[PDB]
Amino acid sequence: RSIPLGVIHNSALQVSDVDKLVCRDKLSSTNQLRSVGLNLEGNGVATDVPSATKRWGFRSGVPPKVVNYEAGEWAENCYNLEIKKPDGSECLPAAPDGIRGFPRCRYVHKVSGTGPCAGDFAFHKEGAFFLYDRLASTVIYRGTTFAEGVVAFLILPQASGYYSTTIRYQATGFGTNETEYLFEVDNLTYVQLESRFTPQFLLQLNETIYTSGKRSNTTGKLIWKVNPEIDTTWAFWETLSFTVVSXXXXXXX
Amino acid sequence: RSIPLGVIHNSALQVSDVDKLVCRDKLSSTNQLRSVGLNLEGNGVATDVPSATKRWGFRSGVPPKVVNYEAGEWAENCYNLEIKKPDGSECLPAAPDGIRGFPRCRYVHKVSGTGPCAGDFAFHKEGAFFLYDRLASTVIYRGTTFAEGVVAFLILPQASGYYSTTIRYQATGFGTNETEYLFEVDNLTYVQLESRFTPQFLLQLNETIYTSGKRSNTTGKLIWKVNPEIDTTWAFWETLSFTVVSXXXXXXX
Amino acid sequence: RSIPLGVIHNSALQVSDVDKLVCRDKLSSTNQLRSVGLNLEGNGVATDVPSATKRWGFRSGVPPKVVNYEAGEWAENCYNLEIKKPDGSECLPAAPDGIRGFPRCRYVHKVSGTGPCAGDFAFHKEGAFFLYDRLASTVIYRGTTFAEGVVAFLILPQASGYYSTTIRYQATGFGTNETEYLFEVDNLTYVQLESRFTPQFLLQLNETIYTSGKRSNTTGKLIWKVNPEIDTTWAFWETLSFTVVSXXXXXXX
Amino acid sequence: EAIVNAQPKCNPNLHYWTTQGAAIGLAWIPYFGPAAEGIYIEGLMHNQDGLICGLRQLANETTQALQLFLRATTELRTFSILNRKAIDFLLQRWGGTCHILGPDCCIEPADWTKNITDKIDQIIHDFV
Amino acid sequence: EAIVNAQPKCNPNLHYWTTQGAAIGLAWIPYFGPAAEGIYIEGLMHNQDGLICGLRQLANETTQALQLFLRATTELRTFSILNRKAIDFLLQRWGGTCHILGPDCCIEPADWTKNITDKIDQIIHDFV
Amino acid sequence: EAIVNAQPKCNPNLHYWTTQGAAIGLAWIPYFGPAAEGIYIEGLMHNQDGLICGLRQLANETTQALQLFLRATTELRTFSILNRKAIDFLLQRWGGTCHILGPDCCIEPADWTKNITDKIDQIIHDFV
Ligand SMILES: *[C@@H]1O[C@H](CO)[C@@H](O[C@@H]2O[C@H](CO)[C@@H](O)[C@H](O)[C@H]2NC(C)=O)[C@H](O)[C@H]1NC(C)=O
Ligand SMILES: *[C@@H]1O[C@H](CO)[C@@H](O[C@@H]2O[C@H](CO)[C@@H](O)[C@H](O)[C@H]2NC(C)=O)[C@H](O)[C@H]1NC(C)=O
Ligand SMILES: *[C@@H]1O[C@H](CO)[C@@H](O[C@@H]2O[C@H](CO)[C@@H](O)[C@H](O)[C@H]2NC(C)=O)[C@H](O)[C@H]1NC(C)=O
Ligand SMILES: CN(C)CCCN1c2ccccc2CCc2ccccc21
Ligand SMILES: CN(C)CCCN1c2ccccc2CCc2ccccc21
Ligand SMILES: CN(C)CCCN1c2ccccc2CCc2ccccc21
Ligand SMILES: CN(C)CCCN1c2ccccc2CCc2ccccc21
Ligand SMILES: CN(C)CCCN1c2ccccc2CCc2ccccc21
Ligand SMILES: CN(C)CCCN1c2ccccc2CCc2ccccc21
Ligand SMILES: *[C@@H]1O[C@H](CO)[C@@H](O)[C@H](O)[C@H]1NC(C)=O
Ligand SMILES: *[C@@H]1O[C@H](CO)[C@@H](O)[C@H](O)[C@H]1NC(C)=O
Ligand SMILES: *[C@@H]1O[C@H](CO)[C@@H](O)[C@H](O)[C@H]1NC(C)=O
Ligand SMILES: *[C@@H]1O[C@H](CO)[C@@H](O)[C@H](O)[C@H]1NC(C)=O
Ligand SMILES: *[C@@H]1O[C@H](CO)[C@@H](O)[C@H](O)[C@H]1NC(C)=O
Ligand SMILES: *[C@@H]1O[C@H](CO)[C@@H](O)[C@H](O)[C@H]1NC(C)=O
Ligand SMILES: *[C@@H]1O[C@H](CO)[C@@H](O)[C@H](O)[C@H]1NC(C)=O
Ligand SMILES: *[C@@H]1O[C@H](CO)[C@@H](O)[C@H](O)[C@H]1NC(C)=O
Ligand SMILES: *[C@@H]1O[C@H](CO)[C@@H](O)[C@H](O)[C@H]1NC(C)=O
Ligand SMILES: *[C@@H]1O[C@H](CO)[C@@H](O)[C@H](O)[C@H]1NC(C)=O
Ligand SMILES: *[C@@H]1O[C@H](CO)[C@@H](O)[C@H](O)[C@H]1NC(C)=O
Ligand SMILES: *[C@@H]1O[C@H](CO)[C@@H](O)[C@H](O)[C@H]1NC(C)=O
Repeated sequence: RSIPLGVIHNSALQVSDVDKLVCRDKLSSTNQLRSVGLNLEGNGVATDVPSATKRWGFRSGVPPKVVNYEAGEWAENCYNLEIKKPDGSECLPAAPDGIRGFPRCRYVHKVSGTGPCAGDFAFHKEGAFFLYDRLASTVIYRGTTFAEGVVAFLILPQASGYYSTTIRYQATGFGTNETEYLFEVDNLTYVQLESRFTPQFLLQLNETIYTSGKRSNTTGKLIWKVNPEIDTTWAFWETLSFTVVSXXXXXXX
Repeated sequence: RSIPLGVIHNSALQVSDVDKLVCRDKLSSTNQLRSVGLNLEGNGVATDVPSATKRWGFRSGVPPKVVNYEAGEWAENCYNLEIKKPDGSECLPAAPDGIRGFPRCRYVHKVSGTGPCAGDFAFHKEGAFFLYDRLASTVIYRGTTFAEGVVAFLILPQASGYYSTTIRYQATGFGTNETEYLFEVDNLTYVQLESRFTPQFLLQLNETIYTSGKRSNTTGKLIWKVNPEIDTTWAFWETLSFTVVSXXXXXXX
Repeated sequence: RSIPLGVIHNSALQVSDVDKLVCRDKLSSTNQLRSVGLNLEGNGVATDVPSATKRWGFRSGVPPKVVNYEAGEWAENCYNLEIKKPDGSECLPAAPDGIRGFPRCRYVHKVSGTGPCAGDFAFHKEGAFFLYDRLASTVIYRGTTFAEGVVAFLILPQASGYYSTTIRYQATGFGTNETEYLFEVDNLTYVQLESRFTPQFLLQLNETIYTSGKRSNTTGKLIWKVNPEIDTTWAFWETLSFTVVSXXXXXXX
Repeated sequence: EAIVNAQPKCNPNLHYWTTQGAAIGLAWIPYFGPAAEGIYIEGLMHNQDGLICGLRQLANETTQALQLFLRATTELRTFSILNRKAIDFLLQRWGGTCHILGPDCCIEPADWTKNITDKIDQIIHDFV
Repeated sequence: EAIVNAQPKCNPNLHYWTTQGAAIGLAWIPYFGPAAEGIYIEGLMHNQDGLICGLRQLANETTQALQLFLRATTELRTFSILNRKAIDFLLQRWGGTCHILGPDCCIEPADWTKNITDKIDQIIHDFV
Repeated sequence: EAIVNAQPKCNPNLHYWTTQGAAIGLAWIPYFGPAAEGIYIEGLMHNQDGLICGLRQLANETTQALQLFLRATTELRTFSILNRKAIDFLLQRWGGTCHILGPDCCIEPADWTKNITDKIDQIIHDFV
């Protein structure tokens, strides 16, 4: 298949190619050609860490491929993965030279933990790309922030503030059907994570935990659980008390 | 010298260049341009391991160079080299990232052994290339299957089953005038190798050795020798009893 | 800014671009396009090691970039840096694969020593490039001979002996305001270096030291000093007795 | 073909980032200029002519051909797609003989008909 | 020049492999698709017009110029030879002013002679 | 613009090195040919038409735009600048419809005016 090219005709975006243009179409400079990365976010996909990770999977025998893109979209949700095997060996390769994190992320979901990782590289199960800094890869690199997305190619017609917040999670059984996630409050206080939980709810609950003083006050690990009664939540652009009952389990009602 | 380009004119292949075409010649797409790797095999060169290795030599001071090619020829004979120095250090460099073995080899002649290796890289003494997976290199990489060949560039006019067998050899004095080769039957049974021996003869003799039960049945190394009386053999596309007499020497009459 | 292109018109060199040419301008081959590296030397900059090193500085956060160039100028002065931190760790990265020293250097000023190196890479403070073998880099590589220079791009109109001498120096406080340099005569005899000292004066003084026999004749370090009375010196293309008085200090009057 | 967005949703605004231009003082010198994080400009495009929602669908539909292209190349990192498109554009229009007034031939002799239609009033204008 | 095979032998048939196209289902998704070993298509070409034996000689004779090109470049891996040929093809035909009916100028006004040869029957056709 | 050298000094002679061509015997075979140090040819150009001093100023003035280009690309090593210039040259002249006798259109019908100015002596030459 020939790689499609976007062209504006009759006040609408058309898919075409350079072999299918008419003499009136004018290309006077390579500046008129542009590559754009668009975020899966903008098509309405679930962005919570549980939903997002199930779109990725390990596979051997397929060499990684990288394609550049010149312009991108600000992301609400990005991901940054540090996954090892139970024996402690790395599941993802170090970022190759010159590959940097995606440059505009409102929330960086940083996931550390373990899984079997039954394959040499982690690919997108839907054929999408992992978008880094103006480089789109078929595979995930270790510890390197990315947005899920896809790339478009265009013929142009010739003519505030950046904040970012890292949300940390721990995971077991990563990349399987029995994966479990914990939202990290400090190194000893965690909240059991649900797909329902938005970033701002997580940041809210984190803040209430610190201020109300419900962090672990022990050597041991304190895991909070949020029972279904309370509401947490629509796409991003269009929009209590705690008791211990024991590791140390508890409940936020 | 300008790189020649193949063009069809008057029902014959012509060597030309883009600066030497006439207006009737039409190039309407980069798809009409193609690079092809052709195998030295197809020009009639001896392909036995002794003859083939004497076409390669070590040299320092010349940086390796790689050129891609898009299409190739199925090979009868490929080679895969694991050569070290007597002190055990590697003679050939590891395959760079993204360089894989030649994809279509009826016979992979896998040679392990030692030589002096008096140079940083192994080059083709006749100026040919080592063909890998759609990449042609001036030098040999360690443990990476290749075919010897050359590359052509063409302007096109605009319009079964794969089996592979690994034959293993051991070598001493590799890359010199006093190189000696052994065909490997198992890790303790070897046949002294002659240039006369075709792949199918080697596979035949191997099979007869197993079935007749003339493998080494000891801790020690059994080397069989084939005296000149018997016939073994023309290019590939147009076409007993054993006694010990001793390491342990013997003879296949 | 668009990258300027040099074009000959009216018997003079003009700066233009492909978007600003007239139909009479003819480009019939990519051979007519050429990149040239020109040496800062040729604009009259001081080339002595003290003056040259103060044009370079360490900086973090800026990825290195490399651009090729096809043709270069013979240099009188090149530099080759082996700088470590006081704790012995390397300040400069190893030369990437395929990056070799500048190919034509009358004098290679080889500097070894220490500095704080407060940044990941050493850049040119004036925005110039470090010219290597047909590759121009924004940063300095360890132990790799370079000339300082800049690159030009040209549309052409369609139509002895090489000697090199290594001068070795040692440095402390490299890359600061309190840097000190020593010219190396042997591993135990050094001359305190001034910006005034030309290469040929250094080679002359070295020769006189050997012949007069004023090298260190001890286990210890002998440092000679040259008081201002004597003359040493204009650009390169247009043109005694010693007494000890002590490490071991001395004076060349 | 015209592009039909068939996604579950569409964010109709494109808050984009890209790289730039006319520098200020010494800011073009790598030693003095921005770090990797600070080379980006930002802008906002709204969905006039449905171009943003169309663009999202276009990127989505491009993926198959792009991935098949990446599968078949041996370059580890591909930077040449747009340059090759530019070459193929030129080869389409100028890769063969351009037959004037043919449909695949982009030369207009409109004025140069007029320049010789004015030259019908040349000789048998003044045919005294 | 025409190409003269001067090899000891020639295999007149080209059993070739290359990469491909219209995928089946999810096979274009790298996660689900073939491994490196399974991306190849095969074909067989016979020696019609002597093209196979000529091709072998052509590849052989290309080697000197190719090697000299590789010696002089500093790219570790060269992918741009064919793209540069395409550019040089265009520069040869269109790099300067195209003088119509000149030998180095690929514009045919054959029909556009006819369109104004029909226009000789315009005014002194009907010169009443 | 014309180029004004504004450097402290100018070396008016360019003692240059570059890579080459017609080889001697086996010297094109990498195994037998020169080492990295021995692939260079040399020449000497003097300052006729002030081209050398102009070239030094040109390289100097190119640096800002070049550095800004390098800042914005993600290629570690850039080899494509001249090839892209060649493409942009072609797109400037041939990227749209070429209106004959327009100022941005490089086709000369000088002879092809003569070929039909000779053809005014075709029919009412011999209008017997
Ligand atoms: C392009 O858009 C379509 C439609 O949104 C995506 O189709 C999805 O495909 C995956 C499998 O790849 C399914 O699990 C989803 O259920 C599909 N969604 C719908 C609404 O049909 C497709 O994945 C997108 N392509 C890429 C590369 O992102
Ligand atoms: C191209 O073909 C010729 C002819 O077959 C090859 O010539 C051989 O060259 C080597 C030395 O390079 C000699 O040892 C052989 O004796 C030559 N053979 C003949 C028949 O003359 C040449 O090597 C080929 N070139 C490449 C690059 O493979
Ligand atoms: C181009 O040439 C000018 C003029 O020689 C250089 O200007 C110098 O700039 C540095 C700072 O970058 C100052 O320290 C010098 O004093 C300037 N010299 C003069 C005479 O003004 C400029 O550096 C050159 N550009 C490059 C990239 O080398
Ligand atoms: C030039 N700086 C300041 C603005 C860039 C905005 N610009 C953008 C924005 C994103 C990607 C490419 C481009 C190219 C220029 C173009 C043309 C028409 C409308 C928008 C855009
Ligand atoms: C506002 N008008 C005039 C410019 C539209 C430019 N625009 C274009 C241009 C052509 C095809 C699609 C698109 C989508 C929007 C997009 C995103 C990034 C860079 C350029 C573009
Ligand atoms: C397209 N799949 C299915 C067949 C490819 C065969 N094909 C081949 C075969 C080898 C290399 C290139 C090419 C290009 C296409 C071309 C044109 C004319 C005759 C043969 C060939
Ligand atoms: C059969 N006819 C019509 C197609 C020939 C295409 N063929 C061509 C085309 C031009 C020049 C030489 C050659 C040799 C054969 C070869 C090998 C690989 C891909 C294409 C080609
Ligand atoms: C071809 N060998 C032998 C000489 C090269 C000299 N040559 C040079 C010299 C340096 C860089 C490029 C070029 C291209 C060829 C050109 C054109 C006009 C005048 C000088 C030069
Ligand atoms: C002597 N005449 C006719 C050739 C000038 C070629 N010359 C040119 C050609 C165009 C613009 C500037 C320059 C400067 C000198 C330079 C340096 C390296 C390679 C080519 C060139
Ligand atoms: C959680 O709240 C604490 C308390 O202020 C804050 O310091 C920390 O940065 C927050 N973590 C996240 C991920 O926002
Ligand atoms: C879901 O998890 C179970 C384990 O409880 C596993 O056996 C099953 O294969 C998983 N389903 C899928 C579709 O992977
Ligand atoms: C939390 O743990 C990580 C690694 O286990 C460590 O790097 C970090 O410093 C710890 N934070 C605190 C506050 O102890
Ligand atoms: C906090 O600490 C007190 C004693 O230090 C302990 O009894 C209590 O259960 C802890 N509460 C929480 C919410 O951690
Ligand atoms: C040699 O014969 C044995 C006996 O069947 C077989 O297992 C082995 O794979 C053969 N080796 C080769 C290189 O064909
Ligand atoms: C052949 O081998 C001998 C050793 O017996 C060696 O001295 C000679 O140099 C070799 N010949 C060639 C041409 O290398
Ligand atoms: C033969 O030896 C090789 C290496 O010496 C080893 O990897 C292989 O397992 C051995 N095979 C058997 C059957 O022992
Ligand atoms: C096989 O083994 C027997 C005893 O185990 C030994 O005597 C004989 O020589 C061996 N023969 C071969 C062909 O290995
Ligand atoms: C200094 O002089 C000695 C004496 O001949 C010589 O051997 C040495 O190479 C010279 N060093 C330099 C850097 O020229
Ligand atoms: C010069 O050196 C002094 C130390 O004596 C230092 O404090 C000062 O910052 C230096 N000047 C500059 C401009 O770096
Ligand atoms: C001088 O020292 C260097 C490193 O300290 C060493 O490599 C070199 O051999 C020494 N030279 C002599 C003559 O000892
Ligand atoms: C040389 O050596 C002698 C004794 O070995 C010593 O007294 C003298 O000071 C030395 N002179 C120089 C110039 O090194």
